[PDB]
Amino acid sequence: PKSKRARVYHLIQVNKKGREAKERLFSNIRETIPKYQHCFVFSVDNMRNNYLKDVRHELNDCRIFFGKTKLMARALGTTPEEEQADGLHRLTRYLTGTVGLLFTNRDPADIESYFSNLSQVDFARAGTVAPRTVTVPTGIVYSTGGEVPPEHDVPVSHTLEPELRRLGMPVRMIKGKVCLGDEKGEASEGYTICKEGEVLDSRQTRLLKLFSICLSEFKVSLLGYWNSASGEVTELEAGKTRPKR
Amino acid sequence: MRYIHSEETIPVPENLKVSIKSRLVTVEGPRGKLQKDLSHIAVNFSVVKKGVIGLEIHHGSRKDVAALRTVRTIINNMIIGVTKGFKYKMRYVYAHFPINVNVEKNAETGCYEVEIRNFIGEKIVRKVVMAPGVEVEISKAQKDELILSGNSLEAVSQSAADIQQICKVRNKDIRKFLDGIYVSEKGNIV
Amino acid sequence: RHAQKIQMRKAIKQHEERNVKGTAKALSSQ
RNA sequence: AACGCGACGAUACUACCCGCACGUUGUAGACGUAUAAGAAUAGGCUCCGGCCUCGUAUCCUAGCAGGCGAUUCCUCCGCCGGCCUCGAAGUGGCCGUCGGUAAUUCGCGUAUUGCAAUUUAGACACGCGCGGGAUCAAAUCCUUUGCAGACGACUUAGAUGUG
RNA sequence: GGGAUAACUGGCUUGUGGCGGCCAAGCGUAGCGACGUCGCUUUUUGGAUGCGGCUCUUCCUAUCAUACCGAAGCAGAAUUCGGUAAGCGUUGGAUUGUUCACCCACUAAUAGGGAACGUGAGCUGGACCGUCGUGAGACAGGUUAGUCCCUACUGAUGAACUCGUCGCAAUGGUAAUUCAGCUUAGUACGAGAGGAACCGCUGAUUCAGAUAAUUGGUUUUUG
RNA sequence: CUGUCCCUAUCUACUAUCUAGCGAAACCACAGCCAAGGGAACGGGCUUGGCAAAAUCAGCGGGGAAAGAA
RNA sequence: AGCGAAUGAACUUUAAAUAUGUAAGAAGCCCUUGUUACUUAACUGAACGUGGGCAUUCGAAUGUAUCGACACUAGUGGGCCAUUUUUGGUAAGCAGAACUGGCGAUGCGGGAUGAACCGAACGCGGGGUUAAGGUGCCGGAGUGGACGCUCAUCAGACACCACAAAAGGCGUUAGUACAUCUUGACAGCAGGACGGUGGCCAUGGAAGUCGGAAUCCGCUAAGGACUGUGUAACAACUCACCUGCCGAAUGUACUAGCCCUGAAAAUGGAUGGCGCUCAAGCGU
RNA sequence: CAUCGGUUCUGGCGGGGGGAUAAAGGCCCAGGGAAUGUGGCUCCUCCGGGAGUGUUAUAGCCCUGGGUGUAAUACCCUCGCCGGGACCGAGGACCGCGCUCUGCAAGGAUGCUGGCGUAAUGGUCACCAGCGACCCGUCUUGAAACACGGACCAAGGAGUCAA
Repeated sequence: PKSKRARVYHLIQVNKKGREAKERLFSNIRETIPKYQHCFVFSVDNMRNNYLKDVRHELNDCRIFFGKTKLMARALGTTPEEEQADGLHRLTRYLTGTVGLLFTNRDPADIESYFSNLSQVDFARAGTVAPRTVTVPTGIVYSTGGEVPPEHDVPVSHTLEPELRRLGMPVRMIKGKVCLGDEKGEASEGYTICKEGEVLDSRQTRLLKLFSICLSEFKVSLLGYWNSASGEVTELEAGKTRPKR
Repeated sequence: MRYIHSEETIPVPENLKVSIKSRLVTVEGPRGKLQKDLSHIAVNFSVVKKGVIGLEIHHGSRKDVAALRTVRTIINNMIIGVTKGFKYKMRYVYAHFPINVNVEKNAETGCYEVEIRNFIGEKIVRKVVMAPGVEVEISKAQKDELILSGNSLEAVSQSAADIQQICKVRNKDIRKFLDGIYVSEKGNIV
Repeated sequence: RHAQKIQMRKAIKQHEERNVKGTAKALSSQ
């Protein structure tokens, strides 16, 4: 009836994909299944998964899928009667959560050597336990928060003042410069964002990202792979404990 | 449409006890004692499990179910207050005239008074008497800031709003005169 | 409010069309 | 409020108070004119057993319009005294005395109001009589005043005095 | 000359022009069609008017000022627009037959209306006939219409209740208004020029209720 | 100085509470408290509300007076 | 209605609704032949007569409270309102005909009140039953029964004519159409939101966001040569879109009731007054 | 007060007929189904309970034909029989229609009884109370409204006579 929210019609040049992209994913998985011999299942648990473009540019000659897990599970076939190959329905239990496929004509030993040598320092992301305690120095705050030496540092942009205040830093504008208390220091004590060995929340994650300090490590973890020739799965070490489907 | 049944549930923690009368709700815990009347809303209270209170309504309308949700949230707010309390951190900013905020507690009436002086150099001293049960502290943690803690969320927030409203500028430019005493952070004590 | 609703409905239709897609003054002046 | 109310002073008679003999006196209307918790109603009461739709309940209710007498009963009413209580427009409790009193049963009287004729019966108020106690008042006119004034009205003063 | 009509508006009136095209949910299955837009009025350089005026009561708000708000490159100051508000107040000139417009002076401002066809109360500044005509009017020719009491309000007495004193308060009316100066402070703010506000203090204007110390006026004190 | 206004002075005229006695006239259906409604720009009696207390004295600035229409 | 009948309101087999004129018996029709000054080629036609036919349902129904003729006598010559039909006009008012009904000269019940509204017309009384209209006393009779709707900062209690429309309502109920969802719908929380490319012209500077035009490709899960915030430019944030968690119905437009606004002045007053809120309002 | 007549209001009781010879419904007889799925069982970190699966089993239910059955009841229409109340009693020898015919409820109320026999009933004035109720005439008009006459009382006072 009446008394309802008014949803805004956005002036947007892109609309909702829906079944067009759904069928494009479906046909893509069908055309990808027979081309390449091995289908790896990998997982990204709590990462910002933005380095997938770099790993794709590295594996130009391999095709990685990371989309909707239930769509990909049915596309590979969760039952013995809809499967392209005999045992892809075995792989559709390793396909459980924030997981993806990776189709190759390359060798396992090489691919897990790659994925064990791959690791990139990235931003915290919610849920991670803080490996250290970060506290911005008392005084004029810079664009680093007392990690880089200040003598080689740049003052922070003044347009983040409302955002830092919203996230909860008692910061002020003195003569165009963002500061904690007084410009010459003293005044008050510092502001700690997160303490070591303590679960960090979304507010703390946003503060960390704005100050551009990374506290987490991005590494893709392989749950298990599939070889179509022998028609066999291979539980990878990680997949052992991961809540299978 | 006269929905036959509607229900909501509110869990309670181990370290509180909730005595609910006809429609008086008293909640006790480590923070203290807190009582509220809700006789204005038709609702049936009961116990469903060991530590959940079920509040139900029968033969009501959407307005009745909305009132059910509101009183659910109110009871939960009292539980949160008696467990963890509430805390409002404010900070006062000024340009050329420093604001002098003096907080005192009198034995009479058992309440707090906050006196604000030198707000835009005004010669009037602005005194706000607080709701019972709220504590006011000029902390030596940050400069020119205040903490308003308490057990009743409504009292804490209304006191903060009263101080914010009393220190307001008149017949000046808002974009130019930025001074005042403003709420900064809202949260729980523990 | 009537003017605003007509304007917003016309804007919605025009934006939908353009998202899907991918002389009297002269005589008087003379 | 000139037809709203209270407190107090003095109240000659008339009758001020008290008791009854009452009244061919009045009444927008006796006939058991019987009954105090508070508060809530999506809760309440309780002796703490339990109880709550329901006041279609409790009390009370028999005797010539209610006699006389008797076995039995200490139950229930009424009046006066003492101690206290009640103020929102003023009452109730306790004790005491005295009077009346079927909870059970019985005898003597009802008659004739003649086949019904309101079963004249209550309350407060007022009025006429007695016999007990108590007191012996004011206002207005008149003269005067000017704090008042069209006239009224008002503030004043006339009894022995600071007249 | 004959006939019809003989007053008139009365949940009327107010802020947004008309004409034509385009679009146009619909109705319909060509015709009606709102809001917008385009064209005309309409752009490439900065006197009109032909019954008026003054005093008092009451009411309205469609608010001029005062009180409180929202918005504005609103630094300060001075303001503009809008909102709640009728409690309180709301001039004098020049000119013109009169009024308005424009212009000029004090002021906080110097708003607009109703009292219901008689604009609350008070005051002030012709048509018929006849003669002669008619390309046209004229007649000292006649006739003729022109309607100290009750009640309200303001005060003052009052019988009944024994006179008197001392009180209560149903209901009814109701009241305060504006400006300026000192301090804040040459501070806040501002490049400069300029330049506030709350708290505190003191006066003045209007209105209202009293009063005769003093001062001025009055004289049948006929002193 | 004035074909202007106001005030002071003089004259002319009309201007007067109560008591004693004497003592009319005008006019008069009956009356007289208000608000809304009473289709016929009509209310004074009707509807329904406000209300509403004897008998009088003085003041009076309100109502009890008006059109007729091209 | 049809045109699987023909033809094409002007088509028809048939035929609506709606009012309306005339006729319905001895106050008769014919047929038949006598006359005529009419007429015809003619006893041939027309008129005037004869005969017959049905007196019983004698020629539908229903009422019938009698109808007709002549003579004479008194008061009357106005209209106003409304339904329907009909001609014309305006922005709206309205103007003119025809028929019928109400008022005249008419009391009574109801509409609180009343020229035009509803019921019903009349001697004096008694009893009963009703009409219209009502049943919360004023006020006679229901705080009657059934199912629902509405909360109005002067509702409504029948005005629906106006104001008033393609009107404004994040008020409330019922319904219709379309669309998405365990292939995880709406809302939310945690993330991505990338490369050519600071794309071309212009600007001192303009890198998606002061301006003009097109707006492509890859990567895809998806990302616009970008919806907003911001910088001198950047940077940064954010939207669109996408994935994880959650878990089951949503959301877009109309329609129909009730409610608010949809414009108001001036002495204090009016659903008749009180007052009324699972009504003492609205529909059945 | 009893028994009658007329009008009338109101309560109850005994039958008859009709629907689909009501539709339902009880109890039996077969046949067929399902789920808001009973009993089993299978699960589930179970105060508790859920979920699953399947067609009577340790509940049942729906549907189709059949018997009891011409069942009962509702509704409608009908034939009667009792009970309570109100108003009225017109006429005055017989005649008539009748009947339940010694008689009668059949062309209109008699019988028994009580108190009073006088202001008791009845009546007239004045007052109260409830309800109702514009000030008469003239004139105009379709009608109002306005306008005109009306201080009161007594007497006089206006369609006559003649041709």
